Amino acid sequence: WVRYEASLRQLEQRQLAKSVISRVQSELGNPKFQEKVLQQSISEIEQLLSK
Amino acid sequence: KAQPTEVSSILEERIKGVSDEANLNETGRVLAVGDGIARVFGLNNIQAEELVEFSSGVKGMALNLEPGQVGIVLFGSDRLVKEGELVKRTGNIVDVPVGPGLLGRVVDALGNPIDGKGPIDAAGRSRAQVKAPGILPRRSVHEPVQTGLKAVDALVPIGRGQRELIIGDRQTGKTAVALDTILNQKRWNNGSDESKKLYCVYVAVGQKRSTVAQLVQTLEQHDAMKYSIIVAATASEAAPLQYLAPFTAASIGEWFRDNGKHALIVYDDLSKQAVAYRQLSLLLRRPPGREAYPGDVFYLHSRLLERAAKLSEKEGSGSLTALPVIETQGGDVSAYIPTNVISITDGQIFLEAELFYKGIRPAINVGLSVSRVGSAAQVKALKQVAGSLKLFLAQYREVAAFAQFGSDLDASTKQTLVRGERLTQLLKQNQYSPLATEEQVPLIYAGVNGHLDGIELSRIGEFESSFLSYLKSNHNELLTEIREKGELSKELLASLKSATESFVAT
Amino acid sequence: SVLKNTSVIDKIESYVKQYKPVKIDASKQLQVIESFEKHAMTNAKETESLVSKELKD
Ligand SMILES: Nc1ncnc2c1ncn2[C@@H]1O[C@H](COP(=O)(O)OP(=O)(O)OP(=O)(O)O)[C@@H](O)[C@H]1O
Ligand SMILES: [Mg+2]
Repeated sequence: WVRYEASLRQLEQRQLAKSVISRVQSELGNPKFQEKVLQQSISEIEQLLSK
Repeated sequence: KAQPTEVSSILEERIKGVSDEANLNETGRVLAVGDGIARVFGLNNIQAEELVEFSSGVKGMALNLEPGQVGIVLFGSDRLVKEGELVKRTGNIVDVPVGPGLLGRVVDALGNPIDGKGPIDAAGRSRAQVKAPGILPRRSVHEPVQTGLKAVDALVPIGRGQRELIIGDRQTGKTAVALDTILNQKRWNNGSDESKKLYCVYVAVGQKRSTVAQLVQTLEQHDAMKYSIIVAATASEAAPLQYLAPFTAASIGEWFRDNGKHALIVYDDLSKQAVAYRQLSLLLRRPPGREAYPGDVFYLHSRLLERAAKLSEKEGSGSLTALPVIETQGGDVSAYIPTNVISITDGQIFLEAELFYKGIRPAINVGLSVSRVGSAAQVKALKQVAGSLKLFLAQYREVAAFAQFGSDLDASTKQTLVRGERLTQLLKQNQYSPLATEEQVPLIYAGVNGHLDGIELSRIGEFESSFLSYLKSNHNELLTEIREKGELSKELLASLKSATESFVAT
Repeated sequence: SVLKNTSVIDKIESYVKQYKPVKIDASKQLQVIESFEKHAMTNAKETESLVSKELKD
C-alpha cells in the first residue's frame, strides 16, 4: 500500500505532464505575444536602471 | 496533489527573478557544434573548467580557453543546441552538492537526485577538482578495514586511507569483493561508535542502468543502502558526465573525511573513465599520446586517487579509502592504463579467470596480489598472536613452488602439499556471505594445528562451518574475547588451541 | 503515517490486535514423557545395580 501511493505520486505528475500540453497549447493562441513585448520593455528598463 | 502546484509556482517566480537579473553582454554566440563539442565566440572573462548554461538548457564545462573561441564540452546531448545560441555563464567552477542527506539516495555525476525520491538535503557544495592533502596533514594507516573475505583479510590487509586495486579480467568477481565489503560494514554501521563507522560511496561509470538497478536492489535487500550513496554514469550519458562523476564522488567522500568520519569509495571500472577522457580530448582536437589516449591520463588518475588519505589527529583524524577497479584485456597487465593504475595504487587484488574456473571463487592470485601495508592496517587477532598469519604468504608461495616441478621428495614435502591444498580449499567463500574476524581467527588457526586430518577435500567446507558452529555454540567466550580485545592472549591462545584440538578429535 | 490514503491500516492494526493472542503453547506431554523416563529409571538402575555389584564381585 506504500508503493501504490508512490505510484500514485508518479502517475499524478504524468498527467500533469500532458496537462502542460493542454497548458502550453493554451499559451500559443493569445494576443499576449503582442502584449508580452511590453513586458520585456518595462523589465529591461528595470534591469539596467539598477546598474 | 495541489502542494507541488504552488511549489512549482514559487519555483517559476524565482526562475523569473534569477533569469531577469543578468544583463550580461559577454554571453557568447555558438559558432559550431560537433559531436558533443561546441566552440563559442564570447565569454572573454570565462574561468577555466567553468560551468555554463546554454539557452536551450544544457550544461557545459570550459576545457579549452584558446584565444577568440572557447571549447565547451556538453553534459548531455547536442540534440537541442544550434549555432548562434546565447550561452549563459554560471560565475562559478563546476560544483557538486555535499552533505549527510545523500545517504540512501542515487544521484548522477552533477549530483541531481536521479532515483526519484525528492530533492537532496546538502550541507554544502564542494568543488570537483580539489587539492589532495599535503605531506604533513595526514597520518599513516593503522586502523584495518574488515572486508569479510578471509583471503582479502588475512592475506592482503587493507585499512583506512589506503588504495587497493581490484585488477582483473571481465566478470571475474571485481564488483563482488566491493559489494561484499559494503555488506560487511553493516556490522559496525548499525552501532554508535563513529570511529568505526564506514559509510560507502560507489561510482558506476559506464555500467548499464539495469546493472545498477540490480545493485541497488541488492544493497537495499541486505539493508546497506541506508549508509551508502550511489553515483551513476551510464554509457548512455555524455562522456563529460562520465569523466566528471568520479571526481564528484571523491568530493562526496572527502566531506566525511574532513568532518572526522570514515568513508569508502569504490572506483568501479576506472578504465571507462579513461576512454571517456579519450573521447573528450580527441573531440577537442587536443594532440593525442600513446595509442590515441590523451597524454595526461596518468595525472588524471593520480589526482583522483591520491585524494583518498588517512588524516592526522590535528584536523580530525578522518579517513577515505579508495577501492578502484580496472579490467584488463586477456590478462595483459602490461597494458598502458593497467600499468599506470598498478603504479598509482597502494597495492592490488589480482583476480583471474583461470583460478575462477579452478573452483576458487574469490580467484585471488596470492602470488601477485600484494598490499603495501602488512602488519599496519590489520586486526591483531589475525596477526603475530596467531603467529603464522605473519607468514602464510611464504607458505602459499612455497606450496605453489613445489606443485610438480618441485616434486614431492620426502614426508615434509607431502605434509606441505596436503597443508597447502587443504588451505586453498579452505579459503574458498561464497558471494553475499560476509564473515567476521572473530570467526576468521578459529578457521585459519585450525589451519596450523590439524588441517591435514580434515575429512577429505570435498567435505572441508562443512568442516569449517561446523567448526564455526562448535565455536559459536558452547564456546562464545572465545569469540567474544577475541572480538572486543582484538588479539589473542597467552591464556587465550591456550584456550583456542584446546578448542581446536577438541573439535579435531571430534 | 507514510500512507496518506490509509483506509486499511487501522483495520489491519486492529486485525493484528484481535489476533494478538495468537495461540497458546502445547504442554500436553505430562503422562507419556515421564513414561519414557519411568522406563529410564527402571533400566538405568537395573544396569547400575548390576555393574556396581559386579565391579566389586
Ligand atoms: N564468491 C562468488 N560466488 C559465486 N559466484 C560469484 C562469486 N564472485 C563472483 N561470482 C560470479 O562471477 C560473475 C562476475 O562477478 P561480478 O558480478 O563481481 O563481476 P565483475 O568481475 O565485477 O565483472 P564486470 O566488469 O563484468 O561487472 C557473476 O556471475 C557472479 O555471480
Ligand atoms: Mg562487476
